[PDB]
Amino acid sequence: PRVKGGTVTRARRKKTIKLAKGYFGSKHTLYKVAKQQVMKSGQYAFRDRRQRKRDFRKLWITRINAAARQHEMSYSRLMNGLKKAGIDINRKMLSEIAISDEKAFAQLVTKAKDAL
Amino acid sequence: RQTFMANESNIERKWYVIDAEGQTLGRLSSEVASILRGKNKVTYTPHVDTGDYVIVINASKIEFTGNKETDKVYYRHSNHPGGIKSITAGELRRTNPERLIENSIKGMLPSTRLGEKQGKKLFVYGGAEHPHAAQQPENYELR
Amino acid sequence: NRSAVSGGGRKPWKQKGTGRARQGTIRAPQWRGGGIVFGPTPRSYAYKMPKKMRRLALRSALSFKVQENGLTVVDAFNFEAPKTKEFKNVLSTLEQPKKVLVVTENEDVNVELSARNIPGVQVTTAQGLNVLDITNADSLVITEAAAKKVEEVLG
Amino acid sequence: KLHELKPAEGSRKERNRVGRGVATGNGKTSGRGHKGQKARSGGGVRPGFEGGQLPLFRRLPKRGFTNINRKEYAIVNLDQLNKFEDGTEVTPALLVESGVVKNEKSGIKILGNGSLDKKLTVKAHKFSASAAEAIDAKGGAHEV
RNA sequence: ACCGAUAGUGAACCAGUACCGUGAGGGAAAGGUGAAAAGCACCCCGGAAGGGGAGUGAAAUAGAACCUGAAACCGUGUGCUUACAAGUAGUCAGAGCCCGUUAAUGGGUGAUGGCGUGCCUUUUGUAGAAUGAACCGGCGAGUUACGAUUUGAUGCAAGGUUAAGCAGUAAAUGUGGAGCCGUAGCGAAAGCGAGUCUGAAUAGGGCGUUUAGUAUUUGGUCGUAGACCCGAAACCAGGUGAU
RNA sequence: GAGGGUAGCGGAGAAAUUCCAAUCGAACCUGGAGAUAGCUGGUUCUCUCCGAAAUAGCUUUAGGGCUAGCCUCAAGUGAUGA
RNA sequence: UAACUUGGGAGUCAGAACAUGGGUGAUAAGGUCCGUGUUCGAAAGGGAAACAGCCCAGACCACCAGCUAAGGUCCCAAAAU
RNA sequence: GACAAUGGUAGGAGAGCGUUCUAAGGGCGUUGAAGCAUGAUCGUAAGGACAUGUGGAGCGCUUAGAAGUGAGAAUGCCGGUG
Repeated sequence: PRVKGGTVTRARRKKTIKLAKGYFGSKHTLYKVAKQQVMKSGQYAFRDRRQRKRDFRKLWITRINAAARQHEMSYSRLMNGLKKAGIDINRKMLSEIAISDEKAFAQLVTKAKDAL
Repeated sequence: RQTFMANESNIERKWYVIDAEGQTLGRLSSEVASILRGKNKVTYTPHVDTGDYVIVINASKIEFTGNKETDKVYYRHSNHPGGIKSITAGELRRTNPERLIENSIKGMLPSTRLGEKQGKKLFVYGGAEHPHAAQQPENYELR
Repeated sequence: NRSAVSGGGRKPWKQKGTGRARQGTIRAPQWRGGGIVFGPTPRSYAYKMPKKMRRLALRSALSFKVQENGLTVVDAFNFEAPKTKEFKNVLSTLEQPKKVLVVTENEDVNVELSARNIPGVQVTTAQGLNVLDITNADSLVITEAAAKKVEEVLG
Repeated sequence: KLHELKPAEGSRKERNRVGRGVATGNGKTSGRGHKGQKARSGGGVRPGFEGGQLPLFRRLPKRGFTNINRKEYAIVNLDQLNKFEDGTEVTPALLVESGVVKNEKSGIKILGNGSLDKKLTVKAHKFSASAAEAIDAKGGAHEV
């Protein structure tokens, strides 16, 4: 029996064009150009997903350092003091309390200095 | 996902004034640049401008170190064949004390769209009097 | 194939001198209207199996038929004229399903002329029992003489 | 039933098709390699050898000849004769019928491998030295 | 358990026709209204083609360039955004503005920040300024026959098994025991035989004493046939040409 | 100018490898024929486990082969491996 | 925690840089030929501005969680003016 | 439950998706099949459903069998359009 093509090639190419909605120029129209951009998009997302965690950790440290400078002490000196007392509070919770309750963060700063 | 972000509707900007009497050119510029970028604020946002305005008085009477009076040269090109110009740091300080301070500070800021705007909040004056009295500038003590 | 299609002896153009793909014939597979490479070819699909294994393939089918209570024995068919209605009635009396296979000791002309227009009804002889027919049929009706002949001739 | 057919387990396997994409494992080169004589359509070298150094069957000499008048005998051992009951006659006309000799090439030869433990009479074309005494040890006789 | 208009004969249509060549010779593209022509009487714009009504028809965007009607490509209107900016055009984070779904920790757009030099082939090594593709659609490459070996399944078992032919529906089944493999090897051979050859001498040594195979079939590989596909410069034979 | 002759293993050449239908170190058409190509190019669906080599010998051999080394699957022996 | 034997199927025979012992060259070459290791080939991630072979380290998938290696803590740019 | 493993070119092994036809069984369809367009849906992948528009007559589902069975590259062939 002769197996002729039809309704299989077209249904598979239109899925790639749908995934490329919103691209510039021919990158959302032509299958060959749009197919290459989808592979690049998938590779970028895998890399950016793991890189996203480093960027947000560096943002918390920057905000913690700025808030600590107002108490005449540094970031590298503050974090050493907390671990002596065993505070065990990460950067994410340290940053949120340093902008919501500025009085609450002052209590932690005093405790770190007491432990030297 | 509970990280706070700052936008144009909840940002307060202030004005500060700094005097450049007897300060090293690069050491004064290093601390000033961190104020324009808002790095000293706790609500710092890398994609939003959160800095403060800076006024620098006494552009002249700024001190160098070593032999930088005649051994520090600034070059530039006019995009023409063979056209290159130069000037020393000592000559630039007394012919144009304002441009000397601006270039050193502006070279410490990122060269992006937001960085090109954060450098527009710096004001440099050769004398000791500034015309921005309608604002509320406060004296700033260097760290 | 390439040689069977009519025409395509010359070369369409010279090997080099112009900017075009090199071609030898107009009937090559990549062309439109050229020969087909590795298509279907006339052959046969039949094959054989050892004789001892064919006997087991029929006894197993008969045993599977008899386990499910699908084998009934009747007397001779003394039909005098070919009548489809009479065969329909005798099937209804025996309470047989829509698919049924009936065997005869020899070729019964009167039985074969009837029952050959009723859907789901087929007739075979005692000697010519098939493997497909036994599996396909829903019920089996056999005469005692044909049953004895099957028991004797078949192992 | 014709609508539930199950072949014997472990008796059917799907074939392998090459040149059908890279995820299969045999996509581009179809298991051939890169840029060789064996990577072209038309085969490689002869099963023996092609070119190169001298083949093995060329550096060795021929040995022997063959005999036109060669005779081959169908061999029947003593243990194979235990089927026949004791005190009976055995003939090449009977060994073939009984299923012991399928093809009588030039004759029947009795070889003494095993144990007889019988009292039968057998005639054949040739006998071995060992099979001669074993037949006559417990009684009986052999005729050529 | 053959094709269904790029397929099947080159030719489903008045095809060896158009057309190309002095000649021998080469050689296409083109199928479809509707059940029924019932193929738009009549009115309006022109010189006409065409269009808007009315009417026939279940349907006229089924109106004869007529069944459905994808993509490339070309035009109209709209929600968000853009004229200080250095871009493999995306991805992650993200205010502002406009909507409301197969109702789910929803959709469209995008002021700004971080990271980021296409795909395939061939190479020690390619963003490479090494090759290939203008774009979209269709077609386009490990197959079959006969033998060998190996693995799995199944029937019988010191036995296993048919070939041609005859009967039977071109039918899967009976008959057909010529034939083939195995049950015993060694030696160039005569020949001997669980033992044979070499040898003066089982003295030693080599190869045997496993002494369970055989018929069919799925899969892997090889051989003979063009043997995964496309591509020569050339050779031979028979003819056509001094417009 | 008109009517004619010489045909490819051949013709014609005041001789240049010049001409024989825009092509000639051997014309054009059809067949052997799907010639041969150790050479370039191409070879179409998706997942899971394991995972090299660019070395020695020989070669009318050097960008090609064969045997050995190194990889994978199945069945076996059982401390023989570092 | 692997080695050995018998069977089915392959690919490979153009290698490169770095450290070390040599020949050759000129105690020249990103030169060429040998011995001994690592990496690339067939390896993404971090550092060396960018930079296959150098240093650290071997990605089953998801998280806006913690401690470390090579290299670093004035601003670009996270961390000691 | 407890532990251990899961980067990969040439290449070896295994389990699977989808298309066309056939046998048997069982279904859908003018109260609307295939095909075509859209959608914010489902599975680890190739892929599978549902609703709405057009369309006007055929088509799926389960177990088996067979193969002209899967396209982005060959200065590929044919048609259309920049």
